[PDB]
Amino acid sequence: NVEMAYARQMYMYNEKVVSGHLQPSLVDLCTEAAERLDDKNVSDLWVMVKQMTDVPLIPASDTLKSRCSGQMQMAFVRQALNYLEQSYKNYTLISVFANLQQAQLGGVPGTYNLVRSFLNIRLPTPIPGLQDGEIEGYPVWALIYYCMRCGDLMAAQQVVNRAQHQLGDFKNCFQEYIHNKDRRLSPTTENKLRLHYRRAVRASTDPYKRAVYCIIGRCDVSDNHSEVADK
Amino acid sequence: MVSVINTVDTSHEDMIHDAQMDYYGIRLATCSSDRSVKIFDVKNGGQILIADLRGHDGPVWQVAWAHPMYGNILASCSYDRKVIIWKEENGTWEKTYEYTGHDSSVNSVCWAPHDFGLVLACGSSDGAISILTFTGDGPWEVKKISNAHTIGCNAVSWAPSVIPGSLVDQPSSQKPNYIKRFVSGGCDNLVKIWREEDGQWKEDQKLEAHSDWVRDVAWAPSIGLPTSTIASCSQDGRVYIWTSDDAATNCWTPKLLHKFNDVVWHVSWSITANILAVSGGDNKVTLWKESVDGQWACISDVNKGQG
Amino acid sequence: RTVGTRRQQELVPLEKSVTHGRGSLLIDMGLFMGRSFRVGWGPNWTLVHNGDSPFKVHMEKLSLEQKSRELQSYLMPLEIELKNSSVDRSAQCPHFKPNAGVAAIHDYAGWVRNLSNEAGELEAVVKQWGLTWTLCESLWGQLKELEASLDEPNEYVRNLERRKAFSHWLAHTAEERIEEEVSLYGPERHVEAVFSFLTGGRISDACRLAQKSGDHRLSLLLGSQEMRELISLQLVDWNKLQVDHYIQEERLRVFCLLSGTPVWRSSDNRSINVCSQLDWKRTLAVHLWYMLPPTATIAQALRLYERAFQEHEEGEPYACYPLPPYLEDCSISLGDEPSAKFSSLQRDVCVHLLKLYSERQYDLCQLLDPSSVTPDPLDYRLSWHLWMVLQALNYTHLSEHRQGTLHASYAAQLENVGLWEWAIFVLLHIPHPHIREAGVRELLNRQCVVRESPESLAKENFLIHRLCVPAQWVHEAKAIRSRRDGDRHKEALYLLKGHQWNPCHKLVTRHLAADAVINENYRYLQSFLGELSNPEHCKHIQDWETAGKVYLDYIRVIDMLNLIQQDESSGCELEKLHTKVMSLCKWVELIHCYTAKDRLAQSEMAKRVANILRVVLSLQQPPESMSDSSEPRVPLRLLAPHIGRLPMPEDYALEELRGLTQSYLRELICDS
Repeated sequence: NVEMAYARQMYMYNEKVVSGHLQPSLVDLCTEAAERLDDKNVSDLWVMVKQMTDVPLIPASDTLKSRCSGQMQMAFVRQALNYLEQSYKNYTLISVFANLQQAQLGGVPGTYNLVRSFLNIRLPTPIPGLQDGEIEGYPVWALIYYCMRCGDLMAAQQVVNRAQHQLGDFKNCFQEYIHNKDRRLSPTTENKLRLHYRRAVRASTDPYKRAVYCIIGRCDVSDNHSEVADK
Repeated sequence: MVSVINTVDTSHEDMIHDAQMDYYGIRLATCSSDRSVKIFDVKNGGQILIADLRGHDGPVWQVAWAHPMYGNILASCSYDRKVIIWKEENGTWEKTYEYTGHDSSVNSVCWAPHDFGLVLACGSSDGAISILTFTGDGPWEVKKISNAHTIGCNAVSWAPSVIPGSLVDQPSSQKPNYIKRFVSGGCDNLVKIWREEDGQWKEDQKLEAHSDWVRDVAWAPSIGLPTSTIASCSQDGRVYIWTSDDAATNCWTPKLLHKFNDVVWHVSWSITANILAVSGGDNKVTLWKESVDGQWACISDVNKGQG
Repeated sequence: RTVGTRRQQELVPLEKSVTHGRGSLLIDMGLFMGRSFRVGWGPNWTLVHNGDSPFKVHMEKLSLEQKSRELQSYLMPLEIELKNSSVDRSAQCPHFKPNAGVAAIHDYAGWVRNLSNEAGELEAVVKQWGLTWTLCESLWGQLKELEASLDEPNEYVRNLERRKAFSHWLAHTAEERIEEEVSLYGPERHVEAVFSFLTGGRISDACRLAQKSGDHRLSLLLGSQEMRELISLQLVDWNKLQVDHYIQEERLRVFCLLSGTPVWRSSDNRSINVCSQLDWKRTLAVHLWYMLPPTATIAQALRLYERAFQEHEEGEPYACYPLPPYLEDCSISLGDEPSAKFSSLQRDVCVHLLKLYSERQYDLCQLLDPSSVTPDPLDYRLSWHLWMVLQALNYTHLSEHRQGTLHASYAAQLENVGLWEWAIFVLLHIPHPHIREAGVRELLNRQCVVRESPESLAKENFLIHRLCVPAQWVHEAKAIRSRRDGDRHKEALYLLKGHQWNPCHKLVTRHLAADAVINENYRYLQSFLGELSNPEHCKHIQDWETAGKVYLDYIRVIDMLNLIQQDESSGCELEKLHTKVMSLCKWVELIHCYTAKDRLAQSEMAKRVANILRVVLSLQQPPESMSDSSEPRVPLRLLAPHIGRLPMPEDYALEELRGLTQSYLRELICDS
């Protein structure tokens, strides 16, 4: 039944190609076939295929040169990050709606409040050794980390603006990171951030602080941050 | 909904916490805060108390009938930290075994499929699970799973007896090595699946979807489908249906059945129709059935007082 | 005194919030949670509940509250289905599979063409199923048509002949409600009763009706070409010139019906819709006759009709949505929200079947939802026989899980009423051998009966001689049925015609042998031990040697002794009786009566045997008429040795041993 569902999509695709019509996306036809099979793993697979294939198609004569281009490699990593961020935002949403009494979602929509309510589930007890204070009883670095993990850099910037007096120069680095299309610091700001990381942040007791600096500064690539990145 | 049948005056002095019919539906066991286990022989109408079993020092939480191939055996568990095995011989009910190996209230008892032997699972508020085995010769053997749940175990339910590869040709005389499994629900918000391997019980899976104490867990009986189904209910007012389509993948997917406005206390499967009975803190019993599109629909709402 | 206070036995009305903040304390929740009820339902729909002079718990039966009694009808259908059944025999779990995709459509259409003989009294309990099964006959009929082909089939003829058959079905679906309508539209209206006569043709009489008030226009017309296309061009032209600004009111709707346009935005800016006030079924028929050529295909008629209730970027949706024949009354008011609601609505079977004519991909998981036909999400009926016909007409895209569930639900229903072996026939089609095996054994162990009766023996002979079930398995179920409760009587008999190369022996020995010796019922014991004593069964019985020999021999010795003695007391059997008895001394020596009664019975038997042996020896070794009274000078050392190794209680057995010793001493004195 699965092979027949796809063979029908191949027929419909080829019929449109042969008739000289606008070539349908084979990804969309196969995603529509997968949604009819009621297999969640196959649906999640085609959502991933759709996200990773949404890249600027260059009519290159040579597929290898196109795929190995720095622009195309950067497009794939951007789509993989967007997929993982959306997946985690949906996981955060489902986890909060499954635990509404503990989560205390409140009445104000947005990723910032969703992450606060997720922290009531994931951090029910104060973890000793968190740094740079709390916003409304929630740890600053945990809020920044989970807003970034959900792909909502604007919700993370709201946290950074509220904690601006504790975070110092990090605010300016984080503002530069958000305004860059590639989520990149300038080589000067990045080297300043890496030097600050090695001197002070690497020895921090706060695992969320370490992870956020390692992400933005692209440093300590040997550390897996298993205290905050467990999956 | 169903036509009215007999009314049984149980002559009790408190709330019946739980009630179970025997295998042939000729007897009803009941247990209460009054520390008694009462047995009624309700055959062809005619309510009839046949035994008042006293042996617990606290409220009795759950009762479980054994398979009739071992005779008329009933288990009970209590706040007094004991599990009692009652047996009828020649119409007389006696305490044939007492297990006191838990440090806190024993909240749930469930007999294994009779293919496995005479095996009882017991879940306690000490966070442990005990498996009592009777071999026919000598005392009951005990396998205790210490720290099964971090705070306490509220419910235990056995998996159906499935022969691995029942569609594979085998000799006329042979022993079917059953995969013995059961599910437990605890105060750590986890539903946990257990497997016997080399005579030891191991945690096979953790199922994470409840946000508060799991109150009850029920493994659906095998209707000859490969899909294994578990129901769980919680203090968070949610009921989840957990499905696993392939016994080899061990992949369990949660589906939210419903979210009640109050606590859900018990979940129980119908033997023949895959109907879930759900008992809520709202004093209602709701019946649920899966439709052909895989949606779950409420097929009846039973209120206290419409009889 | 002798009066009483008066126990308030309410599970308290509704105090709550106090104890509730009290429990908000999370230090303890097991007492918080004693209050409610851990109650679940059980097998055969036995419902267990704890809800409401007295005040406590009620436990009220809850089987099926819908269609509880409805036997005769399924009896005819089910008989038909299994008579059309076929049988597979290669494994100990047999396998049913329908006869290859044929004749079921004519069995079902023939069956409802018998229920029509008494369907009059029933209201809306067959017409829905009649519509569905006659649609299935019109579409994938795919059956006899008075030789539809006497010689050879040409696909144009085959498809035109299906358009004749489906046109005769559509006319017959409309014919009742059209003679209701023709009784109401009183004299007269050529802009209404003329329209309804056309929505179900029968043009024969539509002409006699023009006689009175019908125009020439219609008596002349009562198959062309684009003649009607020039009627259309004429219309286009009045339009471009506003030539029809003043004209007959819905006479225009009737004229456009003769010329298929069939929704028209007039120069008044009126939307003259021909299709409104109809059902999707007549709306598609109007497309098949009047909007399209007299030669075309149905998948194209279906897809145009679906893109006619579906909207356009310039056009009002002009066909009615295909609702099930019930929900019609409550057409959801689509207040600025049509599509988002349509993406949740069932659509009656007939369109799912007209697709499966067309195509091979659309979802069998929608088409078999039983709230299409009715809406009680319980009984399927139609679903199971439709699944067998869909399996006959090929189609294998359905998941096994949904097969297992559909068979489990109809087997659970059958029981809900309380049924039997045709549920076994339905299960015998499941492709998984050990699940077919386990389900049939478990169902037998629920429902089989240890009172044997004409109803039990009818179901049992049907199971064995129709469904190919066995004799020993039912007896084993009866044995289980006794042990868990009773008895001592039927369990032994039902286990009998069931080998117990170990358990049988066990039980028999520890009970029936002691009582049959007390009552001396050797016969009833002689079957089970005779049948276990076969040279192939002796190889496999633990303790066989021991006990077999034991009891068999007791009985045998007695019998042989008596009979032979009388008879003529032949020597050779007497040699073999001596051989058996002399060995049996050294076997009664070893009885291991591990329990009480064991020893009880042991004693009993030793006693009786000894008595019998005495009496038998009486006339035994030859009364010596010729000798000085048969003096027993000869003494046997083996008998004395066997007595020493003989095991029994120190009282009576040793007293007997002492008497034997005294006899031996007397023999020694005689020898002296």
